[PDB]
Amino acid sequence: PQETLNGGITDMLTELANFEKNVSQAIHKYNAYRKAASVIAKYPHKIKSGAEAKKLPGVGTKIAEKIDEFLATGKLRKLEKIRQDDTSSSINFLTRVSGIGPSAARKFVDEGIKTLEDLRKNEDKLNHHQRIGLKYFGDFEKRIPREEMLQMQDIVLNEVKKVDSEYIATVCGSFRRGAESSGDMDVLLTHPSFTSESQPKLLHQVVEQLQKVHFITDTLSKGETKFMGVCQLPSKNDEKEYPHRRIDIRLIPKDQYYCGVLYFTGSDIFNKNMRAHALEKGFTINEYTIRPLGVTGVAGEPLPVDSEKDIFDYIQWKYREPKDRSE
DNA sequence: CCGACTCGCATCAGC
DNA sequence: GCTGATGCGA
DNA sequence: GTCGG
Ligand code: NA
Ligand code: NA
Ligand code: NA
Repeated sequence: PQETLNGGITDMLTELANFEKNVSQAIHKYNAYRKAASVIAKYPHKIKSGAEAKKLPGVGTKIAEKIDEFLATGKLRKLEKIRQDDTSSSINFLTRVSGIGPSAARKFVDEGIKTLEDLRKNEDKLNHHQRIGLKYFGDFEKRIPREEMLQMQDIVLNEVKKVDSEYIATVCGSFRRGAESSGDMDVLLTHPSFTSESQPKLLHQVVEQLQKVHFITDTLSKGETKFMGVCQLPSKNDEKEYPHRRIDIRLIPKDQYYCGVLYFTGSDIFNKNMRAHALEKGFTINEYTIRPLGVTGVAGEPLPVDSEKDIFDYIQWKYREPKDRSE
């Protein structure tokens, strides 16, 4: 459903969602507007009235009205007022820097810090994460074309294997489902030396390696199971430098790896469909395990999982390739 | 009418 | 010092 | 803001 179809309504709503998250700090209002704006992007019909829209799941009365004012006039008075509000402007913008959330942004704008220049004038009051968000502001808002991701995947599989032949790594996310474009790289790692009933240097030895070969240029966080940081593909000595990109590497107990792979892969709507369908078939699925729901509602022990396919067998579902996992 | 709408890591509040 | 809260991102 | 117990 193209941008000309019902794009104007959707940008409105998303603009409204941003301000609820960034200025009002009303995360559920943020997720509301988003939810409305998303189902609206599904509807294959240039919407003609708020009434029409209200028939959808997630469009309530108040949004129906906003669409009504949008449709009649071309704009929403609330947005325009918000659009040219100084503090709201600067607050909403500053959150675009990774590491600055609405609380930090609101604090910066309190003491006059409103623009990247202001941030740059004040490395002092920026934690480590925020400086990397500043540093890579432009690079981080860029998407990653699939061939770059495919290239990045080469480096990650090669060096991980080179650290140990026992590691298992899967780039998940949209990419794994076939998407011609991604916004970050989501690596799921595991070893046979790591069960849920069990070493605390398994992730550091892969992180280190990828810094030795100068793939990982920066670090936002690293612990015993999650690394978040920056990487960038090597340039041609003549051809321009690639933009730095965000990467996440996550260590998972091998007895839960294929559970996490499915979850960190499958689309949102797919994942609900399956945890909708798993319950009616008597099992419960979270990111970690699959447990059988006993008669009176009580979940039992987690059952073996050793493939993605396995989990479909438990719930009586044909395995679906990640490419066909849109919903 | 009224509550619902996950978690590992950095960092701060408080002891 | 250490525990727990809160922010952030995802 | 929206849904629903
Ligand atoms: Na952001
Ligand atoms: Na941010
Ligand atoms: Na933010």
